[PDB]
Amino acid sequence: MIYPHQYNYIRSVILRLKNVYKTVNDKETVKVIQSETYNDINEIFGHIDDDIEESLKVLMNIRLSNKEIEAILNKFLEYVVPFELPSPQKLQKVFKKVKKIKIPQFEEYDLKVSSFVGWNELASNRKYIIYYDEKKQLKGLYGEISNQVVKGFCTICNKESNVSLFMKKKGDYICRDSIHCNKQLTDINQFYNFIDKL
RNA sequence: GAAGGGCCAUCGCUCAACGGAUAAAAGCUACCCCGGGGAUAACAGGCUUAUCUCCCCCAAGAGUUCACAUCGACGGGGAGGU
Ligand SMILES: [Mg+2]
Ligand SMILES: [Mg+2]
Ligand SMILES: [Mg+2]
Ligand SMILES: [Mg+2]
Ligand SMILES: [Mg+2]
Ligand SMILES: [Mg+2]
Ligand SMILES: [Zn+2]
Repeated sequence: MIYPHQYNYIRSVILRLKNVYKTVNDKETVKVIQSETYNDINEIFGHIDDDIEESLKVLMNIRLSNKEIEAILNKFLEYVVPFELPSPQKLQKVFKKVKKIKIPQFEEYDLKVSSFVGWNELASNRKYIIYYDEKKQLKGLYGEISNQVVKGFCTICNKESNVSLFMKKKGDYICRDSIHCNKQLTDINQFYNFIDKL
């Protein structure tokens, strides 16, 4: 079992390796990336199954294919555990102030790749985000979200993309989609740092 | 004669549930009872469709480039009657 952010990190290194094959014309430079990618996967899993080894083998080969990548990603995805959505009665305890709070249905894959879950009402222009801390107690935050979206560096994912200003007076632009933000996010601590910044 | 009445004048009410039932009044019933009501609720039907489910319009964008492979922000229009 691996964290969502870890999987995103694995995905990124795999994409890098494919990009390296695409761009780099030197095998030796490629080899260093191949080893680094291998090391990164070895960092993720203390013990690697034969399927992971097969995936590594496919990754190691210079002639990587996007279908092969997707298959490797699917195998890695299986290891990942989806984010647990709270019970509505539990959620009501999380958000007592909020009345008739509604969570949009999340795809299982989305939950698997999402370190945290967040949704915006839009009608009230308020975004509600739920996450499990290091203590593993679910923490819900409700804050105003700007309707306007403009490209900007986002603290939550630590990436530059189209973002919506979030208010909860310091103002920070955050990605409109939390799932998109999660996909961009590579470390759960980085999201925690954003929460600490709040 | 007086006592006590009448007439005139005036005083005493958050009688505020303010045309004030008495000077004087709160609750429980799954131990319940009678007379009634579909004039009125709980089930199902009917109407309705906010909500809900589903389908669309525009296409900012994402997708190496490339809106429309796939996905689709902000908005807009419906259908169904679970
Ligand atoms: Mg009266
Ligand atoms: Mg009376
Ligand atoms: Mg009777
Ligand atoms: Mg009737
Ligand atoms: Mg009937
Ligand atoms: Mg339609
Ligand atoms: Zn973000």
